[PDB]
Amino acid sequence: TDPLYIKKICLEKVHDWSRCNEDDVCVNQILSGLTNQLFEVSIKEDTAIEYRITRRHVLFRIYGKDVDALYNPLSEFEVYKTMSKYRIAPLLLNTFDGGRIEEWLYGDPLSIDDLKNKSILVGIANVLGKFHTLSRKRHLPEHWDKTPCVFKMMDRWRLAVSNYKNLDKVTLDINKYIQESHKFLKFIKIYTQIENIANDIVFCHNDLQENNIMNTNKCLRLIDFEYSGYNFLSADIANFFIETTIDYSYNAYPFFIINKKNYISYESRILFVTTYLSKYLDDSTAASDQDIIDQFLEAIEVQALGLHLIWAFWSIIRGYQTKSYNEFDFFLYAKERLKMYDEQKQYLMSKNIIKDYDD
Ligand SMILES: Nc1ncnc2c1ncn2[C@@H]1O[C@H](COP(=O)(O)OP(=O)(O)O)[C@@H](O)[C@H]1O
Ligand SMILES: [Mg+2]
Ligand SMILES: [Mg+2]
Repeated sequence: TDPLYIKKICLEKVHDWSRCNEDDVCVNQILSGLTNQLFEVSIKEDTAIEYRITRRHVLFRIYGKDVDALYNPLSEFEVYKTMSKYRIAPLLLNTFDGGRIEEWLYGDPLSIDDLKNKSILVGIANVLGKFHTLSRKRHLPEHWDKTPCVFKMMDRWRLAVSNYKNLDKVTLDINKYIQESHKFLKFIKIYTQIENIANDIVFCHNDLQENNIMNTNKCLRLIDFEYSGYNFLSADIANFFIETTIDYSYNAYPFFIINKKNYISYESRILFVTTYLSKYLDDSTAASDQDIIDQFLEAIEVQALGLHLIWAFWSIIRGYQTKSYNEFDFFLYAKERLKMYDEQKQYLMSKNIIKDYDD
């Protein structure tokens, strides 16, 4: 929170910033969540060229809490260090007591409007396909839990919502969707055993939204790996497909807009899956069979069903963590995700896809 202390740390822990002093450093907090105290720390451009500083900016990350950030543990840093070493995440620069300093990526995150740009969608599928090949093209730490994160996130966040006194939701029954959570996990265990490319277990980002894809214009880069891990690759794409209908940049209550009509078109979904497999299969990309594509798209819609329950639980816990100092309406967002679960589940049953789901 102290700005002068941030300057004193960066002057000490960023190389050749020792030439500068506190009155050459600018500290600017950037919007994020509350598990983050992210700052844009820079050296004033006038001083930066006469001293000839080449690294003008850095990302200053202050770890928030430890069990009030009840989402990841300390495994976040070990995963981030791996992603940093393989030049996938922003380069780790240094660490300090309470947080770390990361390479500053110039540019802006993608907007909700950029997701309508077909060349942007193709560029995202290219990056995602190349990214999902990491587990098989390089050596990941052998002790990592290979349990798909769709199970871990569903379990560890459904248990947190379980212990909450009288939710008094809109349409009351939070335990209805707690029971629905068990039905999805029991179903998805059987479903993902069908030999489908979309059921491949790879290292996934697990939070693919537009505000986590940087448009450096040099390329498209991923950030915010706090939830990344092993998962069905179709869960990463389903998250991105869902996020084309959610606009977080609205600046009045409830600070987001759901436009379900803006869902990525069927043609764009085919183009995305076509471009994705062109880089994920890498070699014999000829598996752009239409039967294979209609199948990728099906498993994507199945994973989307559980994602709504996963992120509704996440929002409920985020609502109680923010309990009485609020702006974003996490509880309304949780309802919108639960409503998306009812609509997606009814759409899946209308096509007879989630058989033996027990409703
Ligand atoms: N290395 C970086 N360089 C530039 N901007 C960053 C960097 N890391 C994060 N940001 C900015 O911070 C915002 C949120 O950070 P993020 O890591 O996504 O935290 P969270 O999503 O948990 O709040 C992003 O919208 C992005 O603009
Ligand atoms: Mg983010
Ligand atoms: Mg995050």
